[PDB]
Amino acid sequence: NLVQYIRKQYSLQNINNIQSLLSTLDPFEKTMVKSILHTMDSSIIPSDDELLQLADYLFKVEKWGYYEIILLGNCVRTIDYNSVFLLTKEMLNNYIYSSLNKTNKRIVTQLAINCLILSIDMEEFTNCFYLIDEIKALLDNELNFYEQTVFLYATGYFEFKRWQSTSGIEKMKQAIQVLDILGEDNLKLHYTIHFDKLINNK
Amino acid sequence: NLVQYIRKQYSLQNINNIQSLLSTLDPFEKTMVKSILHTMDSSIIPSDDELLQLADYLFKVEKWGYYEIILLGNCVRTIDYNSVFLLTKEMLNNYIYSSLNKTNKRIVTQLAINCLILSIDMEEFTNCFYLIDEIKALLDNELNFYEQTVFLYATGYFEFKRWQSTSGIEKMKQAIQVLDILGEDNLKLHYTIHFDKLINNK
Repeated sequence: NLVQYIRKQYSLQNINNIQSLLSTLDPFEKTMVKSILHTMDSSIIPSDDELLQLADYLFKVEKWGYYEIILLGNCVRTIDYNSVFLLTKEMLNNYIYSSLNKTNKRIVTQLAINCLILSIDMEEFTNCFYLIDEIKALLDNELNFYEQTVFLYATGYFEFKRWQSTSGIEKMKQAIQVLDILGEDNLKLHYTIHFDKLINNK
Repeated sequence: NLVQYIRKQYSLQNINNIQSLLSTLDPFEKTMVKSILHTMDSSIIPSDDELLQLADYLFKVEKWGYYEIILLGNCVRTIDYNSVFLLTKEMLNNYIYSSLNKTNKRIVTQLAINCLILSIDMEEFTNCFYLIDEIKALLDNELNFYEQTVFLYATGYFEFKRWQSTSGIEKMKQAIQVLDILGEDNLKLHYTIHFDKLINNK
């Protein structure tokens, strides 16, 4: 109920089914939804005013809980990048977590990695350096192998787009191999095509 | 405080430091501690009476929370196997979890896998078949890559000890490769030596 019907229908790729929830929610959950459909139907756009309002809310949030983290993470590619990076930078320093429930640590790590991928896309390499050290501390002495695999690919992506280095190639191919070994075919194929485009477009 | 000083001192291998807590606790946390030191000092043995009392408590536990799961998991190799398997079988069917906090799902999965490794050790192959299907359901449509890697090695271990099959060899070597790729050197080396003994002793 929380966000289950979100990703449940995202599994089936039924656009018109949670598009049905434009008319329950709040305005922030309404924009979080709209930016998700921007990935499905590339013309369902949350325009700036509803994005600037959620971004302003997150800017004055003092403590980041599950509510704020899921809201930001779902709109990392619709809120303007300059705000997303600052909000990510603030979420990293103010997310609520103790040692029983580390669920907030996971999705914060997944968010920081997704923002790192976006930072590589925008060629914000100074911001990539910051996020790389923040993610390594989130992963260190933890057993978050999924985030470690995505972070390894993102590290190779950063090293490739910046230098076309052989080392960045190997990191990306090693992360794909982890997904291959663990039977994660859908993730492996999406990361393979992303890798194919990188080398086959230069 | 909960179990931090347990694994914190376990990182430093300081035996005499949480051995200091035999004289805070309850009798169940006292036996959970004692069986942990049985891995360090192989003569610090929790004798049967304190093990049968915790095992009896877990047998009548109606709902398995973080308390019961951590108690069983730390004594899977000191409580008699016949009880450990039945308790694992009951924990799988009665562990408390909802969709925000899936921490109980993780350590239940890690427990079931550790009991699977012990079941392979005891040549309880009928019990291995049961645990394999239970772990696959716990992992399915989840992103628990660490448990997936350990479960893959355990699957290859089961297939090797039962048939010395080439397929079991590959699964174990692939799980070691995941640990190698993700920089998990300590886990990779422990799993490598375990793998070395399997093939170099037949």
